[PDB]
Amino acid sequence: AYTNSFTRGVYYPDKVFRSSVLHSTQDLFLPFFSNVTWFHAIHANPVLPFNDGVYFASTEKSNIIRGWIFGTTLDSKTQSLLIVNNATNVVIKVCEFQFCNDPFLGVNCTFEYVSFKNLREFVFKNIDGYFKIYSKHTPINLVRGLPQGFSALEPLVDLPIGINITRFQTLLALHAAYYVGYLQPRTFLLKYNENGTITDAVDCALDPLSE
Amino acid sequence: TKCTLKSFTVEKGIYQTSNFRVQPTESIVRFPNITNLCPFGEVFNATRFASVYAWNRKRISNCVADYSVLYNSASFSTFKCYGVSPTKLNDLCFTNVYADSFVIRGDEVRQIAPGQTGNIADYNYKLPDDFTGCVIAWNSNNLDSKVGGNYNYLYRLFRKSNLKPFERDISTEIYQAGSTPCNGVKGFNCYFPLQSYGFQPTYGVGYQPYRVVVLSFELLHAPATVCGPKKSTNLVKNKCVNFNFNGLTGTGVLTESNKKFLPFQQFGRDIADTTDAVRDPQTLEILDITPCSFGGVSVITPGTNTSNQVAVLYQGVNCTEVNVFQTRAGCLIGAEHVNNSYECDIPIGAGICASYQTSQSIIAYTMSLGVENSVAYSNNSIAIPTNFTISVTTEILPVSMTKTSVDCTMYICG
Amino acid sequence: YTMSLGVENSVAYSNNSIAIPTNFTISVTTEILPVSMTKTSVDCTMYICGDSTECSNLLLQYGSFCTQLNRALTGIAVEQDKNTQEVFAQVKQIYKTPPIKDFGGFNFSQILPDPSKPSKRSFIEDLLFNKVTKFNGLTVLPPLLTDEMIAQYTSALLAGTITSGWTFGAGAALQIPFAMQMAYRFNGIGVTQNVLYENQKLIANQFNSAIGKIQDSLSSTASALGKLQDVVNQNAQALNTLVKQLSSNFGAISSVLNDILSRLDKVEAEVQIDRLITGRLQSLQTYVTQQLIRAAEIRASANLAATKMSECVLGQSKRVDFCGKGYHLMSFPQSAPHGVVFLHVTYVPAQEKNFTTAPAICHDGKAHFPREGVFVSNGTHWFVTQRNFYEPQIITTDNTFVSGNCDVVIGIVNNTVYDP
Amino acid sequence: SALGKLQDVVNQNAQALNTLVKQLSSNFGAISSVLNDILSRLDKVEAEVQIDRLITGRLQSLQTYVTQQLIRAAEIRASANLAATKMSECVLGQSKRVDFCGKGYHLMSFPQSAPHGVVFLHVTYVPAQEKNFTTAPAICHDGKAHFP
Amino acid sequence: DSTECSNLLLQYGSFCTQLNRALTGIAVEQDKNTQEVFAQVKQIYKTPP
Ligand SMILES: *[C@@H]1O[C@H](CO)[C@@H](O)[C@H](O)[C@H]1NC(C)=O
Ligand SMILES: *[C@@H]1O[C@H](CO)[C@@H](O)[C@H](O)[C@H]1NC(C)=O
Ligand SMILES: *[C@@H]1O[C@H](CO)[C@@H](O)[C@H](O)[C@H]1NC(C)=O
Ligand SMILES: *[C@@H]1O[C@H](CO)[C@@H](O)[C@H](O)[C@H]1NC(C)=O
Ligand SMILES: *[C@@H]1O[C@H](CO)[C@@H](O)[C@H](O)[C@H]1NC(C)=O
Ligand SMILES: *[C@@H]1O[C@H](CO)[C@@H](O)[C@H](O)[C@H]1NC(C)=O
Ligand SMILES: *[C@@H]1O[C@H](CO)[C@@H](O)[C@H](O)[C@H]1NC(C)=O
Ligand SMILES: *[C@@H]1O[C@H](CO)[C@@H](O)[C@H](O)[C@H]1NC(C)=O
Ligand SMILES: *[C@@H]1O[C@H](CO)[C@@H](O)[C@H](O)[C@H]1NC(C)=O
Repeated sequence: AYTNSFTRGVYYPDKVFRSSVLHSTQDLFLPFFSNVTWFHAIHANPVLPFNDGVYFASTEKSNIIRGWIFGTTLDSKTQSLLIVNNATNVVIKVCEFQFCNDPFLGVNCTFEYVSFKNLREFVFKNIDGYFKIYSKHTPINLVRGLPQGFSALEPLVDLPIGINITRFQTLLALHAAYYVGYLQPRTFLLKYNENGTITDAVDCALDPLSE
Repeated sequence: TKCTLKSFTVEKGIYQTSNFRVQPTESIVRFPNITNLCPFGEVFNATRFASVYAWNRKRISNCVADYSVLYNSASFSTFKCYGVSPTKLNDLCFTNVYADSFVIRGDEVRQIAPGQTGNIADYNYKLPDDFTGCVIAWNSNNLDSKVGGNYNYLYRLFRKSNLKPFERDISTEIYQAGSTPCNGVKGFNCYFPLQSYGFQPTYGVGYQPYRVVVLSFELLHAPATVCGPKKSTNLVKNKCVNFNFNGLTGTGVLTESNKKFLPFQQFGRDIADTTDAVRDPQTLEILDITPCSFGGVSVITPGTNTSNQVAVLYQGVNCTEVNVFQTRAGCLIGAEHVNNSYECDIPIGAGICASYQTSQSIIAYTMSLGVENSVAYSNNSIAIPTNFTISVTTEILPVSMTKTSVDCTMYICG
Repeated sequence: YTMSLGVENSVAYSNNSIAIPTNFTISVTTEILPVSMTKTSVDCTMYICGDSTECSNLLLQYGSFCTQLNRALTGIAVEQDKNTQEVFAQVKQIYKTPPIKDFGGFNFSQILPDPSKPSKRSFIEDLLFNKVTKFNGLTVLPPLLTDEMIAQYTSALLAGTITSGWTFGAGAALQIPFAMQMAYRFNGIGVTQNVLYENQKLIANQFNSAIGKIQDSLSSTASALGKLQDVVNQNAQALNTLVKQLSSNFGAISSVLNDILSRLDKVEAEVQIDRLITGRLQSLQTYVTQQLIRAAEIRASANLAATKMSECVLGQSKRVDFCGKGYHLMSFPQSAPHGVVFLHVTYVPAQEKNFTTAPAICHDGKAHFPREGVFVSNGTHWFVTQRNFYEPQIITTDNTFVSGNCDVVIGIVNNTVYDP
Repeated sequence: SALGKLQDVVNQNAQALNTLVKQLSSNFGAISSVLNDILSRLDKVEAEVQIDRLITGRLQSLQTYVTQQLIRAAEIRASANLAATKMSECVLGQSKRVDFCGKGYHLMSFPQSAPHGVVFLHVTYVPAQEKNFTTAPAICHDGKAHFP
Repeated sequence: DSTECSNLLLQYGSFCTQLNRALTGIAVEQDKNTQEVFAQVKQIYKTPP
């Protein structure tokens, strides 16, 4: 099943303060007003492609999604990035430590790290084998679809793991829904206000008026 | 002024000589509050590295090192750098360094350079075209070469596709190019994916083994974690200084500010794409890197045929920030302010003009637009002239400038 | 769609028909001209090298480029004041208004200075100021004449025009009653001066309404300032482009000059920095060349504005369409940011009527021609009128002159000429 | 110093050529400013690197001169068309155009030649001794209005 | 139409947009010149038969 990206999937392209400027950059972004997938957060959590990078979101009552796996095979035949939450930290491993092959839990050490109503949004991209994570959380204003209006995702993590990725999957803690779309190389115009803050954007390739 | 104009005579005028800048009183060094020694010396003493298709990496962070001894050291048979000079490394800091290492024949050490191609660069260890880093290597024939051959070092001879920059790929899957089915064994057009160097002590100095280390530097928007062997100063504020934040360097006032850097932001920029502010990595405060508080200097003078006396306008500078007068154009020094107004002699700006007047001094005044007159108008009165004067007015116009010609071959070459 | 060139009109020509206007409208067509663009200066050593001594000693190897670019912008900057003098400072005395406004019903209070303002612009000058909207060795310099001075020259030129006609543009200003001044403006366009005095209330009410429309036009129509706002936008866009070129690599490894100096060493640093110097210098030559060309455009506009000041304001111009459309009566200058605005008052004829006409009238064998004016008939009565407003006189030996016998003229008509 | 508008044409072009000659003293990043040094110190393959820096600099310097002469010649042409208009209207005529043919009411003009230009002696009538009179727009006689 | 050249040309920055702008400003001005010379008449008059 499908829905639409609207203005979502914007994030700060670097840790630099710019202010009172309509700055521009070319980077991976989620294309504006583009078609994206939607799923229930149950059982409906299959293997997916990753492509160059992912926009992920989920609408959840008490956070039911508690991890993700990224890699070529996702199956502990080779090191594959496992991202997890333990209710006090984010926990990250690349190990052949196999989670349930039916992808939920009812409640090799070559790299490791530790730090509907809730909408969580995440953006993921891999550059030089390093994995970069951006995110934002909000209360919902729509019960099933994605929010139409603007918000910029914040930087969370950048880990120099050195790993190839082509696929991913999401993992559930049980006794909600999620959305997936892919980034493309795009030129964007970014509305930095006085407060160091991107307040709006234009996807320059969206339409002839955007050009 | 005489030097700006390249002459000993200066006519009555205002001349744009120079530019006032508040000078850097002292240098200021702001590395992170870190100690420890980086493990490069551990890598330089390792018992072996991996076969090059499986090349090792060590991440370097939270530490300092002296690089200057390394390119002087008799321990190394080759040292190179790209995007950095080895001479400059002791002055720098990095967000990370990665030391990448392997053993290969000396004839293949040439592939450890930016944007290369061939079986190492394509199928074992790719460096990008714009690689910022250094390379260290030593002939290891004394450690790594043996009678009949040391076969324990190998390289990928073949792959289906070329590696991305820093892609690591350890699986030795058979190189089936032809119809000959792989089935986990060698065949014609289905070759073994590796080869062994088999290093023998009879090998020539290029075909001999070399141990290699690649120093992959990065300095990012994210702050430094690695540095050269230089200590921080304490901070200085609201005075001009020659600053150094992790190698981000220049001349300027470290101005106290409330510039609203979001919690993740580390540096800020002017629209020229040059730094206007930084977070101090020890104080964790948003220092605006104000420049030398600059302002153009303009020199007001009567002709040197009249006097050596002179006045100075610091354009856009306030007189508290450089007799003295605050014009709207900038601070004016050496000119006597006057409440009378006169015809404009030397123009300054914003309605001010200056002149040489009484014992003489340069005066400065708001210019007079003309003699004030009220016309004696009323609804039934007319003035009619009873007489005339025949004026003769001289009007002067240019018509034709000098007909030059320049022969471009005789000018450029001759 | 294919654009239309205008409404199509078959003019009713025939060999003995003339149309004469029976009425007029005093139009007040506004015109706007640029006079002086933003003065700038560039300290090229600071722009190119930003106090790097290493870069500054490289820039010495190029010689006179930095001084001749600073010279070219200095030549443009001085000329901006020369334009601003030549347009406004055409009168050597500062004329001031009488206290009491006995101008025969014309209401200049909306275009004369207003004492209520903190800076004493007129009302219409203040609308023109509301309708119009650097850090790297680049600088902006203030003009020599401030807006508080230009607003006095656009008072002196205006109070001269109102109290004294042409005369302040030729000798000492001579007082003349404003209704009589308009009588000599009208007599300058072939309308006989009694057409003013017999209609003075109508002319005052048309003029006061035509001034009132300009306040409503400028209040609603911010696009009316197009020429002046574009001269601001062109200079702002040129400086933003010259600043943003500091970010360009020009084939160096980085555009932050301190990267090359803090990462390479002096042998390689010169090879990289000479790319930035060549690229930033080619960027600054490109800006200064466009400012020299743009200064010639604003100078051509300032010479035109200075000529319209001398002809339309300080006098009355016989030059068709030069001082606004219609027949020119009079013009009032008003100041605006980087420019000048003229309110050209023009007599436009209206309410035509058709008449039968003849080039000559045959009396007792003599051919009579009109002394000034045209012969016309309603169909049976014959009359003579001035050409530009229907005013039928009886035909006489005074308002006509004889030449030759009735045979020679084509289309002459037989009618009796009266002799007083 | 009345002849500033003519003398400045001579001074601007003299300052432009003297600046264009001084540019041959620049190194432009070559090992010497003087091209016979480069040919007498270096072999062909090295000399053709050093000379290419000089050619790049000297050619950029000569394009900078010719571009500013094109601009300056357009400025002089706008003055030559103005002078040709004053010759036609002021000398060969009488001008009705206020403050074009000199200040005052224009009568007549005489052209006089000068180096690089022309000087007009405009002859103008200026009214010069006022009296203040009572006035009226019309005179009433036998109930009829008379106008002058 | 070499992309290999175009990616070097981008390093020279905004020279290319201001060249396309300068020729655009001249090109629009040629329409305005042809407008101001000929379109001085407000209605299309035509002669008698
Ligand atoms: C000049 O600078 C001082 C601060 O040093 C400030 O108080 C004053 O207002 C300034 N005056 C002007 C005209 O800028
Ligand atoms: C100038 O005028 C001000 C009053 O406006 C006065 O305070 C000042 O003393 C005067 N200075 C001179 C030299 O007259
Ligand atoms: C006009 O002025 C001259 C002096 O310029 C004087 O000699 C002459 O008498 C005056 N004429 C009259 C009519 O007053
Ligand atoms: C002339 O036009 C005005 C327009 O307001 C009108 O009031 C006036 O009556 C007209 N004159 C005649 C004679 O119709
Ligand atoms: C002139 O026009 C203004 C328009 O606001 C009006 O207030 C003023 O009373 C008028 N003055 C005269 C003398 O008619
Ligand atoms: C004048 O006469 C012609 C022909 O009858 C007619 O077309 C035109 O409208 C008339 N003009 C006026 C002002 O009545
Ligand atoms: C005007 O035209 C008519 C035909 O329409 C002709 O008979 C007449 O003679 C002409 N009159 C003149 C003065 O040419
Ligand atoms: C005009 O009058 C004369 C004298 O009466 C006569 O000969 C002539 O025929 C008349 N012309 C016309 C057009 O009737
Ligand atoms: C006569 O008019 C002049 C200005 O033209 C003026 O200076 C003078 O005061 C007037 N005389 C009287 C008595 O008003």
